[PDB]
Amino acid sequence: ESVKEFLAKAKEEFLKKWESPSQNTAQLDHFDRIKTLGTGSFGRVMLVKHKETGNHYAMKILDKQKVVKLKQIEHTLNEKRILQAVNFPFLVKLEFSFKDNSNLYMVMEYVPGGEMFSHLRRIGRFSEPHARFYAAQIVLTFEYLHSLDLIYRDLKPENLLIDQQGYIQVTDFGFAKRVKGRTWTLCGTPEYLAPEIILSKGYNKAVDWWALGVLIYEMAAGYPPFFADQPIQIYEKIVSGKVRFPSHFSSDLKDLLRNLLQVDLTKRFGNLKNGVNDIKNHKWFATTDWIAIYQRKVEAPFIPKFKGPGDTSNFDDYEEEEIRVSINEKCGKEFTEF
Ligand SMILES: N=C(N)c1ccc(O)cc1
Repeated sequence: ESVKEFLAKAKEEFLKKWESPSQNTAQLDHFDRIKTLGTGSFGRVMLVKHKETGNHYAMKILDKQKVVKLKQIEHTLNEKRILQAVNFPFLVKLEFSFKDNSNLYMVMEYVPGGEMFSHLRRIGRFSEPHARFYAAQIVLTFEYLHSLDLIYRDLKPENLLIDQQGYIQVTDFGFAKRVKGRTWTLCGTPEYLAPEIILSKGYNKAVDWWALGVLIYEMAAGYPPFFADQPIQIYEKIVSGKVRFPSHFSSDLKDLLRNLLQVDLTKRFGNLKNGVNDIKNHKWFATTDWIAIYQRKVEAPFIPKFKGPGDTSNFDDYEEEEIRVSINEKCGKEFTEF
């Protein structure tokens, strides 16, 4: 009943914001640009500083014309509408959003510890306790998102930032969607795609549980379970129903992963009648205090090294390009609801 009532309140609060989204809550010249933190085919993320408060933020800037060209309109509207409505300890907070003649802007909390990906690659692999600490946070986050009828669809180490307490903050809702039943879009990252996405089926939240299996494997091994030089070769491995485990994996870890990396979605943990409880009650999680994780009372495996809220040492270096705003409005109609 405790979990039922928690998730019922969570859904009520989400739906109120979902139905009446916030809009136009800052503007670009309220911020100073500090550094580019990441780049993609239609946008970038920039460390900015608010000129009046001095607070640092990560500002995601999407070029409207590129969003249209790369057929990402609905996805960008999903991302903003979802992010402004969610509230969970392991989800990055959206603080402002706005648009101008050229771009869409989402201003989010800045997490100076950087991406899990960097730390994983620096250390090689995480011990099982360390992987389990992060995995537990993802399990709770997916329990929350799925109870709101949301599918995340982009779980991977680059989208999980490590905060000042060593806890995860999930970023990048670009593929997240509110789904009743099935959805069909081909999206994600090749190594993390569930078989039913590769096979062009209508799929559901089970794809997030598959991706959790991939993430746990990668955290504990140092490399993902399905790897190859070309995506088609990765996809052949994903659909095959075969996975090999390093000998150092515990038996409990192997068993959990066989049930998350189950090619038959109707047999996959997280998608059975007992839902998330098949995962939470698995022996690999026997040492996990779920409430203590949620309350952020567990001491983390490591605290990232950084000097202060504006330090960018844990992020890498990108060419610094202009944020140009056209004199003329672009794509106004397509982005009316943003
Ligand atoms: N670097 C960050 N703190 C960050 C990155 C991406 C994002 O979508 C949100 C926040």
